[PDB]
Amino acid sequence: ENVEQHPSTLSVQEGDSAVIKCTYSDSASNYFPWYKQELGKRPQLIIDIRSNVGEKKDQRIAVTLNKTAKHFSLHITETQPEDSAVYFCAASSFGNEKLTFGTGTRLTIIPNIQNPDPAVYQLRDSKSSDKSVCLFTDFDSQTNVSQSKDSDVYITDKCVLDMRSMDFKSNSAVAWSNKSDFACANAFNNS
Amino acid sequence: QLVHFVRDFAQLGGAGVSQTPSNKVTEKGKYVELRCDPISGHTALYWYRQSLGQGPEFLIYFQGTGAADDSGLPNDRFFAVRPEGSVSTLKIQRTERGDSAVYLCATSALGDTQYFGPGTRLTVLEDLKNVFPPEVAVFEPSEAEISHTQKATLVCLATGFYPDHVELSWWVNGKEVHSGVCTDPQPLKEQPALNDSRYSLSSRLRVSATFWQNPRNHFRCQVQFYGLSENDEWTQDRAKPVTQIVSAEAWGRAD
Amino acid sequence: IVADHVASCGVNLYQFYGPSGQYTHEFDGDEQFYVDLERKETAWRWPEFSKFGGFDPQGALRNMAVAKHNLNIMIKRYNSTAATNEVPEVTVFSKSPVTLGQPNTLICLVDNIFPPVVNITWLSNGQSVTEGVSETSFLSKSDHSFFKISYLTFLPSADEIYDCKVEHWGLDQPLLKHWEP
Amino acid sequence: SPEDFVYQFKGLCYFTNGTERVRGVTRHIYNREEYVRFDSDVGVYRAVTPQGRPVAEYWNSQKEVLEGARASVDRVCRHNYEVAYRGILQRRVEPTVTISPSNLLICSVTDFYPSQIKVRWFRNDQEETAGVVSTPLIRNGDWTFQILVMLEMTPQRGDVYTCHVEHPSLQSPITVEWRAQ
Repeated sequence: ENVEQHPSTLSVQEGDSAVIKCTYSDSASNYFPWYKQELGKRPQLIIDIRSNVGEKKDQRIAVTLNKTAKHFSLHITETQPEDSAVYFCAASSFGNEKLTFGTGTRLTIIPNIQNPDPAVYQLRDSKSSDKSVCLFTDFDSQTNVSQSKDSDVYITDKCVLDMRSMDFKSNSAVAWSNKSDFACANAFNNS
Repeated sequence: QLVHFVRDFAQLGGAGVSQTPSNKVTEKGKYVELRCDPISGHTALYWYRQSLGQGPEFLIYFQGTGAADDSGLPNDRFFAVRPEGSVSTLKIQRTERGDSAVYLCATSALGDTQYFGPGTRLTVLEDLKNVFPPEVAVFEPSEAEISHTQKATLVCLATGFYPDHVELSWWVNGKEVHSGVCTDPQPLKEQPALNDSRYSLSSRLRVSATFWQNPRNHFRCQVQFYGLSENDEWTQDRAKPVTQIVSAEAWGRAD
Repeated sequence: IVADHVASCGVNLYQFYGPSGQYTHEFDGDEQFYVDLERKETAWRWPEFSKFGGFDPQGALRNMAVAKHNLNIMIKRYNSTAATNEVPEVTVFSKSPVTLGQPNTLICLVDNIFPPVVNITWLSNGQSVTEGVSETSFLSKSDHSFFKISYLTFLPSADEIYDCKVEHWGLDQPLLKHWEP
Repeated sequence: SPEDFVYQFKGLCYFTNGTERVRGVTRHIYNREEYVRFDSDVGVYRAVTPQGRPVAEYWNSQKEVLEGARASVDRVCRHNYEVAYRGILQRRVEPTVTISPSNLLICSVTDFYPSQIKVRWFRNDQEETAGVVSTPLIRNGDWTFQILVMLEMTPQRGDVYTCHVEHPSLQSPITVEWRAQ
């Protein structure tokens, strides 16, 4: 008895809808919960549906169930950045209350940056390390940040931060090295 | 087309499901106990196991003190108890590397609707020789950024740790902050070609220029590392890499 | 309670001795199916009813865990009062009118069984019989004792007299209920 | 003789006039003693003995338990009636009717289902009642019943005795004759 889940990964622009589909094998399945799991954390129960009902909505999320086709789905409308997580569907039956889970969907919401102002800055050295650190910040989400092509320089992926009360969000990536010839200007890429 | 039946209820924790610690690192052949503290009054308790990039897989289900279903236990090194129909302990004997996974506890009022705890990651290593705590450094904001944006981004770097699981947090004047913070979702390998590669992690805290410019403001980047305990033997020519917090600090600058 | 029909959809039985358990459904006093707790399998003593729905054996295992748990609690709340052994009542009769050379079935009814632990065997001419023997589960009664029925398919003749042999803690020595054509 | 402690949990479904009227009761039983009951006519748990008081009190406070018990009538009793019991209720097995002298005539009515049975004795087309004794219904345990109805008589030459049987599986009555030989 297995639960099949698609897609395994999914990127959707902030504000657009996200849809995940599952199929299950046992016709006796009568309970269908959905879990949202953040990195380093527990699957959090966000919504569920039972075999006597074809649809259920709660705020931005909806679930549908088609017992005949043994299909069930999760819809997230107007996605927000905090919707980024791995989502799991699951199923159980009257006699067997254990859950069997799908393989998961890593959902990435691409943040919408309102007034991009891409710039590279250099940060003040730490007295406790030989490293110099560059910060690429305030760029549009479509901007490429490629990983290091030099064994002695380290470049991180992009991450978005949110400054509450300022209605402000910004992407950044970090580059660093202890090499003597390391320069922040064009430590990254592009337009 | 299946007949139903009347379910019996188990007769007579906190408000959420707890599991501590978040991480456990150990070597082959040792014994491990994982502990779960249920939601108060929940009669049903489940253990599930979750491997990298996968869904939870069922291990064992208790109704009250009794095992309802243990069909998921991988082998006979795995055994769980729930001696008082509340707290449960999963015991693993003579650990192998393949046992490494996140072990999740879930409890249910009657059995069907299940709430998960935060999980305990078990990392079983070949040996403990490559276990290293992070070094941590904080880098103060660019003057150019302050002047251009009226904001100030501090960067924290945690480097040289193994294995790859740490918890990084930012603290300002005695309180943990979340606003203005973002931490790399994944650590990067310092030597991608090696399986023994130690790891780095960065995080940013962005605050307003006026907040950075107040020299009464105290910032700290804090990294919880999970390693050995005081009781573990250690014979290498370096400090025992125990579970510990490594941190670095900065103070706002008047200018 | 006045009704046209009564079902037990969950006679759940669990006892400290063993320990041991039993799960059955009954309709108007007859057994529809039991769950073999050992094999984790739903079994129909009269396979005709397997056409009347299925049952997931896991539901029984789940209730058995509750039973185990609830029994220990209740042992405490009742100051460890043990079960009183009852005296079972045994009757042997045939299924249909008995004609020599006409294959029949003998029926051993063991009634007022408590606790539900019993040995029921057949004896032809004083010797233990093995073939043609079968048995119900422990069937429930409204006074919470049980009855169990055992069967012996047999060819009636002048050569064979039979006994039903019943062993139970409420009996001093085995009870033999004799039957002959 | 070993100690023993027994636990029984019974889920009962009572049906009248199809499913127009459905009542469910669950019983928790320690040894022979029912300590707590849920009865859908009552709607809450009721302690039956003092040992059942804290049990009933707690469960009545927990809306999840209370609602689970209240839903039982639809999710278990009505559900099972449509899946299995309606079908089982269509089962009909015709009685075999046999007269045998024991002066006493024994009319054996065997292997029938369901239990509703009417048996009358006649002598020369006149019904006998004064000399008639019947057993209660007898459960064979294999989903059939039997019953014996005896007639005290004094046979004269020429007399005809008839056992007259009605049952829901019979469009018309079975009659069997016995003649003074």
